[PDB]
Amino acid sequence: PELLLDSNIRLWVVLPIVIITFFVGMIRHYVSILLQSDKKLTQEQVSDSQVLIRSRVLRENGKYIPKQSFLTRKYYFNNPEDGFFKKTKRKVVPPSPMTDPTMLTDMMKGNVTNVLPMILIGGWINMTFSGFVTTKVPFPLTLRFKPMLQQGIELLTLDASWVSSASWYFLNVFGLRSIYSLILGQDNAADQSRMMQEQMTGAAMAMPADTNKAFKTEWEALELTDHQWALDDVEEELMAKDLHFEGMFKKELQTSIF
Amino acid sequence: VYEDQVGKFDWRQQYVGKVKFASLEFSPGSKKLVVATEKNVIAALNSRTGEILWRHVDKGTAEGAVDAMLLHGQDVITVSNGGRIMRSWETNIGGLNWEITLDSGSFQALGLVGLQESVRYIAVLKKTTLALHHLSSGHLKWVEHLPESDSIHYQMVYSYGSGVVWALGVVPFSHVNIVKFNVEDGEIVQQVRVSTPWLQHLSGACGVVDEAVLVCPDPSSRSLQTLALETEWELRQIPLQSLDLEFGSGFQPRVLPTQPNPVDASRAQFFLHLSPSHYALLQYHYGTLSLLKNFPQTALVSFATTGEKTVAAVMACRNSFSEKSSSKDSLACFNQTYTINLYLVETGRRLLDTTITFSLEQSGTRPERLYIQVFLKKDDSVGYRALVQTEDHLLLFLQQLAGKVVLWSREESLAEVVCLEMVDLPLTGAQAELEGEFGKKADGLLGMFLKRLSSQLILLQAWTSHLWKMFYDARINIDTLARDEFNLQKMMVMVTASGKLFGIESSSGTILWKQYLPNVKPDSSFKLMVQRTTAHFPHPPQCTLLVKDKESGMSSLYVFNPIFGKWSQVAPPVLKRPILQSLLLPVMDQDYAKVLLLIDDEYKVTAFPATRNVLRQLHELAPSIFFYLVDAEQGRLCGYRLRKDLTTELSWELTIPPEVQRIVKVKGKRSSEHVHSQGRVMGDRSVLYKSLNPNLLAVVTESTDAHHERTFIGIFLIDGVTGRIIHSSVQKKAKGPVHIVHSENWVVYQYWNTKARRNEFTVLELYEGTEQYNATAFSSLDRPQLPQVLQQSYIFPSSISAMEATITERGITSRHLLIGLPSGAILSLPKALLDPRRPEIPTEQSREENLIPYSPDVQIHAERFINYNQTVSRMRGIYTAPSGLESTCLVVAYGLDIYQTRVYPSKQFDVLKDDYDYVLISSVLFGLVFATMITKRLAQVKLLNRAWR
Ligand SMILES: *[C@@H]1O[C@H](CO)[C@@H](O[C@@H]2O[C@H](CO)[C@@H](O[C@@H]3O[C@H](CO)[C@@H](O)[C@H](O)[C@@H]3O)[C@H](O)[C@H]2NC(C)=O)[C@H](O)[C@H]1NC(C)=O
Ligand SMILES: *[C@@H]1O[C@H](CO)[C@@H](O[C@@H]2O[C@H](CO)[C@@H](O[C@@H]3O[C@H](CO)[C@@H](O)[C@H](O)[C@@H]3O)[C@H](O)[C@H]2NC(C)=O)[C@H](O)[C@H]1NC(C)=O
Repeated sequence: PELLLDSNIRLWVVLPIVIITFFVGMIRHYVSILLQSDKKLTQEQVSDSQVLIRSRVLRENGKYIPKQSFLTRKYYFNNPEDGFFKKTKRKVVPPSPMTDPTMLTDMMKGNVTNVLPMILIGGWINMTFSGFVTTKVPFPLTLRFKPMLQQGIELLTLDASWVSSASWYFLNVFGLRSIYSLILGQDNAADQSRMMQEQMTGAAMAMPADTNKAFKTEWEALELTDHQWALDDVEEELMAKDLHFEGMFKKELQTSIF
Repeated sequence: VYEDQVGKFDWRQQYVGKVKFASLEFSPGSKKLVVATEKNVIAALNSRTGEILWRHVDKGTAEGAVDAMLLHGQDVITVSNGGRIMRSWETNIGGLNWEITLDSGSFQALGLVGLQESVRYIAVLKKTTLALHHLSSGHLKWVEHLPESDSIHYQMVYSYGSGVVWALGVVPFSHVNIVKFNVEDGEIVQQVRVSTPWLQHLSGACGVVDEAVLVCPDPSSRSLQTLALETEWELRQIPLQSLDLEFGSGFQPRVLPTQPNPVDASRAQFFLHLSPSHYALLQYHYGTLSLLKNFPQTALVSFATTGEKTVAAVMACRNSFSEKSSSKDSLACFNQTYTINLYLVETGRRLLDTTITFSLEQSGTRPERLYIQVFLKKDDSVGYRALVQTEDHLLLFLQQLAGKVVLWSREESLAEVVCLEMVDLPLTGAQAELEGEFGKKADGLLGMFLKRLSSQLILLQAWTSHLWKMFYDARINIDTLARDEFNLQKMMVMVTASGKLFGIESSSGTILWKQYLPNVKPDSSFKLMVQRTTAHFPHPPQCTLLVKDKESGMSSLYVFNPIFGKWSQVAPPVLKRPILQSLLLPVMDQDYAKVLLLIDDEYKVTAFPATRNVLRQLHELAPSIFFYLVDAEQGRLCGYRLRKDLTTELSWELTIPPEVQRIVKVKGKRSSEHVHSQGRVMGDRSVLYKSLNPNLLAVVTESTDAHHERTFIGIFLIDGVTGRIIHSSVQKKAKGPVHIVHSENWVVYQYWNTKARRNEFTVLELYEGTEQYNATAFSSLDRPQLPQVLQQSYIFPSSISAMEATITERGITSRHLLIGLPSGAILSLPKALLDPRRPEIPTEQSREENLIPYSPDVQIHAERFINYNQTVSRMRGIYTAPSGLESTCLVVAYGLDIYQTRVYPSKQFDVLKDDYDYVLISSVLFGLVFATMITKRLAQVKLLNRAWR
């Protein structure tokens, strides 16, 4: 411990920067909520979505269903003579994704270029305070980080532990990343780093990019799935005991009628 | 930035030397007061205020001394050196009226000679040559020789308004010759020969009175000789019966004549010195003598004239007076009080209005010299100003009648500074209270908890008192001398060669305390050191001062306090021969103090703080302390060491031939120096270890023979531990003043080349290899290796009077070198520029890492000028003190004046930036909250509207 600092630089740099980043994050979250706009949904697309949900629910929950009705559903969906998915065809948009290009694009897109706006804020903050020493980090650091860490102090003998305001605010950004969700909730959009990146639950889950292709894919998926009546096994309950109905029947006396 | 902060935390105090020839003329007398001091500087003070109007400094090694100083109505004439160059100055403005060169003689006396109306010529009489020059312009036409000059001493030249120049020649024991010449052209009229076996001296003694009357006293037969140069034939011995005949046994009698230069005639009144202190005014008419006002004590007397009336000021030791052997004391309340009274010269009247009474503070000082400036005012009032001179070095002015007798006092003993130090302040009341409250020896958990609760309650009470003070508001520095967060105000002690201790502050610059020593003769060795600091409570701060003489060989040690001034009641005695050397042991003992030991000429160690544990620790150290002594005339470099208890033994010896080389200066390593980085980064990534030696001395030797080409100058690097020279560097064409400064591991010494008129700068650096040694314990018994030595050469177009390095507590900032110039401006340059690792050809990795191509051309930039306006006429030395923050060093330059500032090594990295607008920051801080509260309701209403619609 050395480099005795003033008590006026801690009350005019640390607290201001902390409040600045806190309120910047909160303002960003509130503005993100405000700017959110609804997307128009057409009735045909809605019906397509509901049919997709129906077929997916049939795929998921198909064990607890009569075999005759299950085959009737599957025929109605398939129906080689007419076919609902076969005849009903909407407009088709020419595509562009390709196998190798999209396989690579999965990584090329990513979220690589989402740090620059925070770098702009850090640059402005460092521009305001040219020669300053905010705090020291207990973690030992290597001298090859000193140019990025100090960036404005002409000292070669000094250690890299003493950080500037730029890295101070940079670490302040991710320090409250998990703290923002504490006051807001699980779905938090106050991340200062990802400013332009849209983070939301997502309006209109269903995205039928190619209605016909999705129709055919579900048509073959419903042909692949088998039928196994999970109701046919009723003998397990046959030889058992009934004591839970004695269970809250004891605790159903205690409540009277209002 | 410097323009904005003109005088925020800096100050300069201008001083001048001891007053030697000061005049108090100028009948108009607005504020003018001329003073020519004994350090080849002529200054001009102000009677009203006291500041310096115009001052001039020529020389000060051995030449240019002022010998005589005459004063006309508006023009002042003075002679410098010893009779070679004479220049005349003015008083309305500052500058040179005219200059004149003299011949090769010995200046004895000068005077003014008026032809018939006023002074037209000045007469200068040398040992054999006699000359006369003009006063308005400069022209030498009158120059001639005397009849006998070999066995003839000419002094006390008297001139008359008639137009005849007289000259008096008295040999030590034989005869006396009075000669006279005309004023129009050089023509010897006649010569008077008088035999006087008891006339021995004539330089300061016999005077001229009445109208060409030579009067001389004689204590042998206790008589008076009166002779006439103008007329009569021989002298006329006069016995001393009418007055009290009391001549001192071992004392030569002195006369105090007076003759106004403007008036052609003279007066017939003069004072006679008798014994230590016995003056008496007497008048000689033709043959009868009238004595009156038989002054009993009359410690000092002075003459004055304003018009046709003459005044004599008498200084007496009166206030209940009790006279001692030679000093005078007053036993009422203040002691050492003197009075000044005015007396008439024609008659013996005493003015009832003129009565000056003043007393001094320090004991021992006595008045030495005094001038008088009378002036007529109103119709029946006489006003005069007296300037009494203090015994050692001090000036003081008195007023006729006012609230305070002392008007202005200037400290003239602060010019020559030998040794100087800075000490801190004791403590702060709240800080001391906290320190005492934390102090726990042995307590339980309950005790610590109770103490913490009490401290919290005290803090709450203090906070309540503070808040009350704020609510109310909304509706002597010596006593306090408190510290602050960053200790920048420190108490500096200055020691004069005269023997006066001065304590001045660093912030304001006012004289806090000033003490006087019993007796100090010229060229005395002084050494100040601080043993006990002020951070502790249990015992007061302790500061020791060693002083030794050259002639007799007396050594004395004083123990005083640098905070208050009063000395402590502890002082060891000194016997045997004078103290040779002293060393400060870092180990502490007794209470919180350091132990000091001294070496006698009998080769014995004397310990100052005699204490059983002190001696136990010293004995336990035993073979760990070494002592090296250096001689110039002897040229013998010695090494002794302690064995067991207290005894010397010779360990390492060096001898140097005095005829070939000569010892000049020896510098070492500072005790308070800490190095942060112990290695250096190299080209790729490799580390390079340095060679730090805490015990290493540097010797600078020069050549006794001085020639245009043959010049020997070198530097020796010797370890004080074991006799072993590391590196010995030698030049071949350098001479003159050489300055050497020593630092962490780099030596900087400057010289001057005769073959080419230039100053070359050599930088020496010591470097180790790529592998480190033990690196846990450093000792000079081991380490059998030779460090690499790097030398480089540069050009500096200056003289470099002084040189110093900025030293910091931890040593993390840059290392700036402060260099003084003859002009007075102090320039600070980085050490990085003068680096030995300067490649000749620009190298890839060299330019890539951090390097500027080598070029021997160092220019003096005006931007890097610490002294913007305030300048130092003579830069004797500069002292740099480390502050407490990180990057702040207090620089004090001493010499003819005093000046203090703060030097910034690398701008600032510890204090808040000055240009920091809080309005913008506060506006942004409030606007963020305002916008958040604005957008909250917008989001709520948006959600509600979306849900409902
Ligand atoms: C570097 O220098 C240090 C200091 O000189 C060396 O450490 C010191 O080594 C000596 C000799 O081994 C140790 O003395 C020991 O004393 C005990 C009794 O106290 C004795 O029984 C041992 O036989 C030995 O003589 C000394 O304690 C030790 N000091 C410390 C602080 O450890 C070190 O060895 C040097 N390293 C190299 C590579 O030269
Ligand atoms: C070197 O010192 C001289 C003084 O001997 C400086 O000249 C004086 O400088 C001061 C300020 O440093 C001037 O004072 C100013 O007065 C005006 C009103 O007249 C006021 O409005 C300003 O705020 C300031 O106080 C002063 O006038 C000036 N005198 C003259 C005759 O110029 C000189 O500027 C110094 N050299 C520098 C700074 O380079």
